[PDB]
Amino acid sequence: RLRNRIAASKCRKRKLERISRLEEKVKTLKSQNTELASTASLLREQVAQLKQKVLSHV
Amino acid sequence: RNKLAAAKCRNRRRELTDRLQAETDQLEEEKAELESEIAELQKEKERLEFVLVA
Ligand code: NA
Repeated sequence: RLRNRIAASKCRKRKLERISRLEEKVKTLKSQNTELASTASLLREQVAQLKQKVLSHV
Repeated sequence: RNKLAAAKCRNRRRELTDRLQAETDQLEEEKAELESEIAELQKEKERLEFVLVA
């Protein structure tokens, strides 16, 4: 009846290590997404300004 | 054997892991779209800049 107590603790520890693995994943992905979407915005802005520069020349 | 032990381990209390996994996937797809858009837009910037120098 102890083979189950050490097996229930081995399982709970495995999920915790699993969760903290995901939460950091989710944490890192959001910060890369904020930096990408920040980068996309800047390019859209530059692409609009270049297009305007062309149309203003004929 | 004890496959039932490990299978039962993974089966109970999984809304958390599945909710985390779902959100993890969604972020990897969003991260894919943002990267394709940056690629698309950079081609534009290359393309447009090339017209100015003429
Ligand atoms: Na990034």
